[PDB]
Amino acid sequence: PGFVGIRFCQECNNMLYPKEDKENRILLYACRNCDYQQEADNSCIYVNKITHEVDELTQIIADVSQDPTLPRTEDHPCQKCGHKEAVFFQSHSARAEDAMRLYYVCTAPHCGHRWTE
Amino acid sequence: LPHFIKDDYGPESRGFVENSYLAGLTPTEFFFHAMGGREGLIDTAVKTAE
Amino acid sequence: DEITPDLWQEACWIVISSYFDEKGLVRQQLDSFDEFIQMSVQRIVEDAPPIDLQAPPRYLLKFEQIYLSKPTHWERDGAPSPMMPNEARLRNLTYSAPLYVDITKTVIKEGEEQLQTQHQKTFIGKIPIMLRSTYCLLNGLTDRDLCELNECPLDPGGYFIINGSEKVLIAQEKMATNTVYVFAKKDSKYAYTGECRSCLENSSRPTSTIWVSMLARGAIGQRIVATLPYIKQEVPIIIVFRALGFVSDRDILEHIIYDFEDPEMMEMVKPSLDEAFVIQEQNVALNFIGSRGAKPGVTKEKRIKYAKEVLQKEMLPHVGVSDFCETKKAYFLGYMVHRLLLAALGRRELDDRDHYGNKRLDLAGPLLAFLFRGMFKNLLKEVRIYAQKFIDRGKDFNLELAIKTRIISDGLKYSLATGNWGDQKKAHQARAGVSQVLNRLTFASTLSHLRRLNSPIGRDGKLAKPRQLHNTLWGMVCPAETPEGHAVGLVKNLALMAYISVGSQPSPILEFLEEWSMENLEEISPAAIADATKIFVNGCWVGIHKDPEQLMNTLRKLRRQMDIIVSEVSMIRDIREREIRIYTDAGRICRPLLIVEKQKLLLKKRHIDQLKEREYNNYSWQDLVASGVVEYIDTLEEETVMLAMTPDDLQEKEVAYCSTYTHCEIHPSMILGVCASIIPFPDHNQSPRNTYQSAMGKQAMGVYITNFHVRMDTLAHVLYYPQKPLVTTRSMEYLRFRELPAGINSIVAIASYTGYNQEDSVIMNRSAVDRGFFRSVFYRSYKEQESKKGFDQEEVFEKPTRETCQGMRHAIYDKLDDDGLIAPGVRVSGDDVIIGKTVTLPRYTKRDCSTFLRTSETGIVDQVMVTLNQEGYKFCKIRVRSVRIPQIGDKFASRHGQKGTCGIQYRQEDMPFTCEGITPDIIINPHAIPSRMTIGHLIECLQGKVSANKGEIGDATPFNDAVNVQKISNLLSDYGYHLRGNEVLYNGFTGRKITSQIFIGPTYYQRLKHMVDDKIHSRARGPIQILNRQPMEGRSRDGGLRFGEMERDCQIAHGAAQFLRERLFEASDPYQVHVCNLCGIMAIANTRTHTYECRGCRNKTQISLVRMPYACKLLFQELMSMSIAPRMMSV
Amino acid sequence: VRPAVVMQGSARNQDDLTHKLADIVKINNQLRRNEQNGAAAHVIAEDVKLLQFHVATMVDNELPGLPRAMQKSGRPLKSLKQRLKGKEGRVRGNLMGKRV
DNA sequence: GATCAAGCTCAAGTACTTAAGCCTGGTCTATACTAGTACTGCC
Ligand SMILES: [Zn+2]
Ligand SMILES: [Zn+2]
Ligand SMILES: [Zn+2]
Repeated sequence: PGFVGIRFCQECNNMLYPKEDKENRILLYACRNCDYQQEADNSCIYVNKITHEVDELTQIIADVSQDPTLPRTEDHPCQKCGHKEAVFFQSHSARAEDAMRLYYVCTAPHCGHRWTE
Repeated sequence: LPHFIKDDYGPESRGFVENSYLAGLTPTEFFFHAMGGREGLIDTAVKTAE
Repeated sequence: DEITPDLWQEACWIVISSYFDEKGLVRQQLDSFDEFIQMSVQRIVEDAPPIDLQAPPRYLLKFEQIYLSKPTHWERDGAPSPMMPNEARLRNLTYSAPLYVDITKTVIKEGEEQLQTQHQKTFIGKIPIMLRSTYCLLNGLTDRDLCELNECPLDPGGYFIINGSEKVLIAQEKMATNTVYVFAKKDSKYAYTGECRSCLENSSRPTSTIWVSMLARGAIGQRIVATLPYIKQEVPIIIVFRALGFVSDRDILEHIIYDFEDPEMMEMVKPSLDEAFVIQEQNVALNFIGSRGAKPGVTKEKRIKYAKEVLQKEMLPHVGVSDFCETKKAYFLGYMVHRLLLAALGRRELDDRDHYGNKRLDLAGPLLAFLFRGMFKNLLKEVRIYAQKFIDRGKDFNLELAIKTRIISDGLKYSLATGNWGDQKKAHQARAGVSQVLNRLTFASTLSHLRRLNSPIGRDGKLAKPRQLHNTLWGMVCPAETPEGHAVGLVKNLALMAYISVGSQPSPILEFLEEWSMENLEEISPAAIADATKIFVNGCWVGIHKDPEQLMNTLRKLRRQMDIIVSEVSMIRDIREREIRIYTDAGRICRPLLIVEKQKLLLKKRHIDQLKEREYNNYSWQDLVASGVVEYIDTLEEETVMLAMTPDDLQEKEVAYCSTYTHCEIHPSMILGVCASIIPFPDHNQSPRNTYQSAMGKQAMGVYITNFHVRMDTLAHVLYYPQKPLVTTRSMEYLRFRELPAGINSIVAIASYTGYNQEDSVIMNRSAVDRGFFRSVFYRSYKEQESKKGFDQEEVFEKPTRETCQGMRHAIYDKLDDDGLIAPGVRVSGDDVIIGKTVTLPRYTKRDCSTFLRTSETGIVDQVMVTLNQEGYKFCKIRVRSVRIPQIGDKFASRHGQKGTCGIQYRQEDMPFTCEGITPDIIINPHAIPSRMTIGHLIECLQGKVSANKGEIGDATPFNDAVNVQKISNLLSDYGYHLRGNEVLYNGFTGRKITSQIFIGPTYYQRLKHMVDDKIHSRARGPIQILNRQPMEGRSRDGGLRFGEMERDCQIAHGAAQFLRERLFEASDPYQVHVCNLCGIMAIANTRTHTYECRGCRNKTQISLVRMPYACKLLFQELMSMSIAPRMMSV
Repeated sequence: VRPAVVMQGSARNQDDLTHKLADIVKINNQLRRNEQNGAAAHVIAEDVKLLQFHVATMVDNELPGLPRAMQKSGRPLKSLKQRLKGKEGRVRGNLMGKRV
């Protein structure tokens, strides 16, 4: 499914609101300021992920490997480059109760590989 | 404390004083014990009014 | 090259000694006042606007420079003379220096008639000077010069003298400014609130607080609003952005959300957009703001202008108040909304209000600067009104007569005298508690007071969160030193190596950042903010960067090289959020730490060598910091710092814990404060005990200062024979406790003897007391002056006489001299007269207003001093001396919270004794040890027995693995004693051995100012108050004890009604009134002429006597004053 | 109920109630003359408003919205209500519990 | 029989009262503008 992104007008750069062509019964994104219209391409106008199926690997960034306060381990090498050393940390993010899962990052420079056991 | 690492839930990091008074408390243990003492002092100085 | 573990214990303490030999103990106070005098005052003078006044001719009155001379005093003859602090303490003067400002008045009328007039060094006011500061006369003087000047070389300074009273400014805590803090209140209409107390870098002290909240989910979505200053109604963020000139919604999102690839962010910001879309122009948005503004929008034009200037001046002033900065304000408000969204989506943690990295300490510098700003504003106001009402008459005006120097002078004097921090009239907007009287009871008390902190949370608050010892107080504040009353956790004390930053200008840092690859905030495109790292300077978002790793490495190298970045500057690189917060603000509590590069310390052995020969090679702590071996780390950077407790942690272990340390502790005992550093083996006691000791060390007698014979203090306790503790911590050498000790090493025996020490009590040796054990002297100073307030009545010192004076008490006045002052060496008892003062009246023509001794004092006159006060009237100070021998009831306390009163005093013949003739000076009850867990007390007694038998000073440094109980026991077994300190004792009454071998040894005890002679009180029909005929309040007034409500309730439970009546009626305020039997109102009775009548009822026969308390009669009269008719119906 | 005690010197200091009654009598006399002689009634109005504020602040100073009756140093007066409001008052401070 | 008006009930918002006891010391106490009030040189 995936979320639904905002579409902006090309004249005033304002947000396009969803609307239907009553005669043709087709979804359009029309501007609430000027008279611009666009033919929708997703057909979905709203998506709310209540279960919050978020992959924290996307929130993690390679720069976290430069943190000296994080623990390092040699037992989990990096699969993308083979580097042995890697930092590991918890999610520590709200809305994630099962935060005891460990997320690893490769300490090698220019690799920044992220993964999870 | 800054002496520990992030996401450290070990007894020492979380304030488990493994030393006895006679043995002496390591500085971190001392600080955590001071925290607990603070808690007791506040409770004693607060309950009175109510 | 590397310091080996065996040499580390000496090297770290060498470094610590160099630190305290260079900085000192009150360095934060001295540096704050210095920075205030060099920078704050001059900046406030430049920051004041030139007052343009015109009838045509006009005048600008621009100030340009300041000059602060040394402290001086002008007598009535007017000759400027140098005033010493001792002279101020004696004459009750104010140790202040005059402030001379250069003024330029330009006259511009017409016809090219322009001319400048310069008034050099115009006396604008007096500023009180902090003792030992740069401008103090005691600056740079040697210890011998101070001794010649009758000053104590150990006196740290850091305090003012107002009317001869030593005042010390307590550092006030406040939430950091110019930083965004996203909190979440559980019970409120808002889920998350991102606030920002904004303030100009170095001006406009009022911190315009701006809130950006999110409406609670409970409506289509969650709306974002902003509580702007000077507006009493919340406003959606979109209107604010459009009012700033960003009308396109795409531009708004580009300023708020930096990553359009975050559909969660778009979905979270959508409700506010959909809620505020009808407005699409800047003028409409500004009109909306002006319509919501506190000021009424009489006209849309004014309304719009009102807003425009609010959004330009009040909203986020730290970002900029000039014009064309709407882009900067928009970016900052966007970042604020971004922070609110990150908190709402949970990707970021809420900010902790107790994190001291988020707090700032307002020291004397910023406090005096705030007062000076407000008072200089009031001065320019008075000068404006004066010049206006003179030019209105069409004539020139003299600025010398316009400048009311009394404003600044009396203002600073009043604030530092009373503590009400603010205008003299604004006694409610001002916060009290600042500028307390310096405690001079002992040197430790003085130091702690000069290193005291204050949290303005309010003692009435019952929330424990601000009182809790937060983790961030490590190394910055003493975990033990805190009051145990209603201010637990609120009043704190700095740690030994803690230094509060003074402040610095960020201009050089900004220039360095621009010189590197940073891009300014207006030059970049919002597309570049996604991956780039944000860079803040003092909370102002300046720009972005691409390689923050090497940027931080460079900034750190510069700070470690004392380059453009000074050591007090903080540099925290948040990695998860991709930001680099740089701080130069003042009040940032920080401490020094040893840099660790690989897993090895930069403090090599050559450094210890140079610090050992510190007196020859002039290699000091400053050179050690400049060598890049030490670094000042603040609480906010400790989050990003990985400390190594000791060099042992840097070694390779069987399992590597960190292996990536970046800093190291100089010594863990530095986490303790001043009154806690004196505790031996504090790591062997329960923390409450260490807190009680930190609170009593300030109450212990000793030698509060060397020139105590010169100081005429109101209350002073001096111990006859102070001794340095046999069991000493390595921090006392820096507290100078060895030079001004506050106790005596006592041969204490922990035993049950005659049960006269039970329930936390002690038995003293009468023979030791007879030999001067804990004997002390109490000095009390009485001050008085002759005021010539008016020709009707004048006061004068003169021996009163019965035939001329009227109000002469029955005490004899023969002890006085004809001058009216008693002479030294004279024996004086309670109610005796010491200053014979008479005031002329309008038994005739003069009333006695002499100064008597406080009741039940019984001292001897130590000395008498006579001088002239500021007004040139005669002023006398009489210091009376009373020798206090320790007796039953006096409080004594060890250094472990083991406090107690002397239960009884047994003679040396009656006290127990060892096989040798050693009786214990004190006997304490063993029951005081188990519950309190003061194992440090027993270890102190053991190390003390070993020190006394070995001829050395035991090292009781808190965290020292080189000294344990087994080593101490072995050393004690080497001198022919039981290894555990026990010893066979013999009953002093019978000589029989005691079945249980008692524990005995030297322990350092202290005598506390709480004697029984100063607390014993009694009353039997003494004086009473005036409003209600009830006993007075206090021993000084011979007052009675209060029979409170709880006592009334207890006697009710006992059912003793006669007793309750005696206590509440017959023993307090028995009274009689006459009431009318008809209306029950108090009638008019005249027992002399036996006539009783009620004017209301016109009757004079139906009157009745009623026995009621006077307070009851007064209550009924107070009700009749409120038109209530309480009718006492006796039938 | 309002004893005029002498301060540290000899000048007789008046009680807070005395000062408030003095203000009340000042505005009362002013209004009485302004009604005895035609004063346009505008001043009469304003006078009655000020008299009401004085009478109110005499028995109760903690008026919500209205300014607190001030005295020397800017301190609020101790109204009759504050004299027996709670702790340290007449009822709890001098009748239920008192010095003995 | 349907619609409108009046009355009753419920929910939300605003304002007012209380925050342990008793006990010991200390310090500090309105400017600010003003008119009159006397002095005192100046003539
Ligand atoms: Zn459009
Ligand atoms: Zn890798
Ligand atoms: Zn009657």
